[PDB]
Amino acid sequence: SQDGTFDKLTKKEALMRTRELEKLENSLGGIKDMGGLPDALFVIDADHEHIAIKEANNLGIPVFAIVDTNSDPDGVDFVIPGNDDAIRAVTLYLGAVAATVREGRS
Amino acid sequence: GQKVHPNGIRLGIVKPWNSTWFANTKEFADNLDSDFKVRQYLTKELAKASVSRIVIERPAKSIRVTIHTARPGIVIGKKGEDVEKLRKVVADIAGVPAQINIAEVRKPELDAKLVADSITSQLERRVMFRRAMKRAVQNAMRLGAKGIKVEVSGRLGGAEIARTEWYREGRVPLHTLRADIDYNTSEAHTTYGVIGVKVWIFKGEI
RNA sequence: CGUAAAGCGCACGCAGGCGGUUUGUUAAGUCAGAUGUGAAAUCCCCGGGCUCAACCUGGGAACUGCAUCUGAUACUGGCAAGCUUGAGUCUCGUAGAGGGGGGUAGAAUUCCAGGUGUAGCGGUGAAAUGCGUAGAGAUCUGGAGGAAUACCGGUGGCGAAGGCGGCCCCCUGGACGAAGACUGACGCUCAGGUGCGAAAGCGUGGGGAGCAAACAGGAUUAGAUACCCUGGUAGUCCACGCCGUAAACGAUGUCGACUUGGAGGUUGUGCCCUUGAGGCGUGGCUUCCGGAGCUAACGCGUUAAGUCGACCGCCUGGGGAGUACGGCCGCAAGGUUAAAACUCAAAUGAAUUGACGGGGGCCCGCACAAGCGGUGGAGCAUGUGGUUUAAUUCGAUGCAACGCGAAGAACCUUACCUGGUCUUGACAUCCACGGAAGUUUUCAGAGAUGAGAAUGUGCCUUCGGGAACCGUGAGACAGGUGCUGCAUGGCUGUCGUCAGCUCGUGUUGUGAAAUGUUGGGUUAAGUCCCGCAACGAGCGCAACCCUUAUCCUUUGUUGCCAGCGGUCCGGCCGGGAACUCAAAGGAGACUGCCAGUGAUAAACUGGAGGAAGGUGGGGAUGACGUCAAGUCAUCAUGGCCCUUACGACCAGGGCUACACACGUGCUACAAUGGCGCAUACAAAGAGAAGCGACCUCGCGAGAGCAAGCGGACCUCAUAAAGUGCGUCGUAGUCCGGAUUGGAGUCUGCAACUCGACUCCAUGAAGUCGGAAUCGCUAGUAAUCGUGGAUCAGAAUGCCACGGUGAAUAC
Repeated sequence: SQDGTFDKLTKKEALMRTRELEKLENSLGGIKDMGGLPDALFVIDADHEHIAIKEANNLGIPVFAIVDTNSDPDGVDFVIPGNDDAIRAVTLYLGAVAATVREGRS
Repeated sequence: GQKVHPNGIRLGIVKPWNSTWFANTKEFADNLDSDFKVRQYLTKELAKASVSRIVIERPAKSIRVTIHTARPGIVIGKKGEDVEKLRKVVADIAGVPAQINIAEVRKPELDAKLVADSITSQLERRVMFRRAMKRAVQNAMRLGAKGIKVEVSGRLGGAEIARTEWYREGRVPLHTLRADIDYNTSEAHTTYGVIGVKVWIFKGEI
């Protein structure tokens, strides 16, 4: 797209291909540079994202969930009783988690 | 019975003709029958040589037969006595001064005549058909071959009812006319009767 | 034991089984030990003897038991005393279609009497039977009578179940709640037993409005002992007695205990600013959904089908059969209890995939509708069935066989029939001998077999032969359009150019399988977007291909002639390369632009430009599979079969037969036409053993001489409907041309069976086609000609080409 043959040979198919990059970019966004299957999983809602918890339990991945009072501690290895749908709560919450991730041995 | 021959619908598009002489109506039938005799002879007498195509062309009262084969050495032989023998008898058949050439088909598992002749030979050495077909698809997909489909048919394994059981791997776009589909067909005369082997090999999209 | 077989229809309750909690005593059950016995053999264990083994045998263990004595006292039981958490009593209220008896009220139906009024009413899919000018139906008034009780009315209530619905009174049962008091385990279940028990039915006596088995009539129908219509008796209603059953069903026995939740309904009640349509609790009954758990699954899920305990009932493959016999009950109908012989290898439950539905939703196609023209009627052509025959060769048979294989049967083709003939053969390969082959002759016969004359050496061989060809002999074989398409390949039809068919990985389910592929839009299209336990991929759709519609570039003959010059006025010539055109190469059309609607998405609707506008028109292209569809007779092919014959050669015949029936076409029935004369405008093709000008002859089919052309040059070859004149005049006619007689031409050895065409004569049937049926959505249908393949000659068929050119689609 941004380097090679994007204007080449068609306008319509080029538009088709670019919106394939919008669809594959927003669905496979963050995971595109992973290259493995990850060593942990941090979900922000346990009932809304039950599929990912079910798979990480299927594969032996530690699930870290902020459950709410409607959710279920399925196979969430590290449950956190919180609030899933408040933006203040999830920005505070992910702020703390992203704060503690970016301390490795450094 | 319903599919077009995938060589014939591509004759002006991508595939060429195996006879490329011009002739008026007086000698069109005679040239054509002379081609049936030289392909009949030259197909029978090179059964071991793994021959793919034989292309006839007639530049001004002389034939120019080109044998696309996989084993050119067994066609030529120790200093090419077999070639000069073959052009002697092709000159006997066609009645014109004959030339003859040999084009080496490298990658012989991508040529459908050689694949169908292979599977046919294995079926008349009484091996099980799923090995022959499945090995043919695997080793053909191994080298290039953007698709391949093989299809044996008829009283397979010596049954009393006839099945087909085709296999395919990759993409074989058979309604696409710019597809370079190399299709060919053989018959295996076994002790239970004829077993038909068709094989389509998709090589490229233009 | 909800649905597979299996929960009594529901209760009350005796005998039976089981029984909260504390203390004391007993010690019956229970436990421990001891003693007596439990015969021997046998089984088991450790040894011993037969050479081993079986066998025999020594000692033990065992004989799971019973009796007695000695103890233990936790549990169960007995006895005595208690205790309240089970059960029950009392006080006060609450809600209720709980029951039984009696009364009353209002709407409505029917009937009766009367007023008005007049031709229908009623009924049905349509009708008719029925009621009605003796006055119906409609309408108003008055009366009688019977049954049921609209609205409230609610997965609301009450009841053990059956069941109970206006309102009021009387007699009466239960439930639940609040606080307190009392009894003190009084409890739970229950075989036999007893009671209650819808509806229909039965008995006696009433009642009888509506409704309605039976019944009758009318229809419907092939029939209609039915459904529908019009009537209509028992019955339904009351009193008393019987019956004793139901899909008497939550297909779920009763009682008790425990085990996450949510939303309601209904009926109590306490507390707290009530300061709402308050808040917070605590009971009883009940509805829906769901968690764990259970379940074959479906589902159940604190009202369990979960986790337990007590007692009862019942089950043991389907049928026979809940039947027969017997008993008991019953007035009867029947109820209850309850087999067997024989017979089958299944019967069954739940769920899955599909198919189907006179199930539902959405959608398409000349599918219907809207139209135009046909077919079925007539004559002929051609194919088929049948019949005939010596043979009428074989194959194709709903759609998808029936001018199909066959793109062309006189002989040939030909496979069939009748005769005449041949046997290593007509067609092969390999031998051995002889001779070059070949070429013109004659006789016999239907051809090949026989009898002769020349020509024979086409090139090499210590010669014994080879190249080519022909006879002869033995073979191994050759040959088979013989059988099996249900043993096959290959090729084909068809559903259907319908939009579908799948796979990998993942997930869900025990599993068959599911998802993806479904859902909201959209599309011609599983097209495309959006969503989504799916993520992707393949075959298919689309595109790439051919053609057609516009423009540009190149080249310009044989093709073209705008501008030029003269012209025998014809592109005819010099010439011109503009134009038509030819053929090669490009441009072009993609929802590209605009407006609006739409999830700001897909897209749809409309507009501009453009030759063309939304897959522009047409074609090619036909997914996985279905029909054990077609072909063994194109070919190939497994097996079977004939191999002096089912193989081969020949002549004549047949495939063309004709009481009949069907399919597909052509020509007609006419005036939108027939005939005569003149005259205009095509496209696409074919052509050397061929197309065959010009000119002469023939009325014509054609004949003679014969140019030109292997071909944008010559020939086939004049397009015809059209138009302009004249005539015919509604007639079986100047329609129609079948049929038949005569005379011919051509092809071909040969037109008798059995060609095509011409000329003269003849001149049927037919006046628009019964039931029914078919094609077509625009250069289409309709109609008019032309060409080609097969082919010596033989098309009304097939495949192509152009001319004129519609109607209609709500």
